[PDB]
Amino acid sequence: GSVLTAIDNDKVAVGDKVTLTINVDKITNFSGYQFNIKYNTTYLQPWDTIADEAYTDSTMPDYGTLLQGRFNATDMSKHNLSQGVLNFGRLYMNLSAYRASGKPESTGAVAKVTFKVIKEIPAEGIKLATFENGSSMNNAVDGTMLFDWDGNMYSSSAYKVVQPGLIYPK
Repeated sequence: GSVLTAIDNDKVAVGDKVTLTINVDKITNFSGYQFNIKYNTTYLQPWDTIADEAYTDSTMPDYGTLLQGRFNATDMSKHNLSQGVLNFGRLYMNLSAYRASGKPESTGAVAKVTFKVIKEIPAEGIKLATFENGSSMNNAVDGTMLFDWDGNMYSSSAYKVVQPGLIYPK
């Protein structure tokens, strides 16, 4: 399987918002994730679209469609925005209830992160973000940890992380 992303709009002007939607695909019996994501603080400012305010170091990103079942999901968000690092995750704690649902998740959106563009993007573009080890995430795969509903952690041989694409100036 894979972790992979989509960018809503490739071309941005200063003040525009651009959203990275983060998906998993073919992650068998998916029960939770943790991500460490780096972005360039010169150009981008993570933005809370519900509050309409910049993230602080505790702000949880927007949800996707997965991890929304009633199986006692728990969120973690503990960034270092000064260093352009987002670190967050979400998981089902009640795995027994999840297993009993007969509705294993494996593909779909898990989170979205919107950024406000704060400086003109160079003509050659910039990577919107990168998944990269950091944190205290042991055995991470390119800055990601994925779990299944038996509490197994997936290895680098089970999935790949497809790095986000570029954004460009209008």
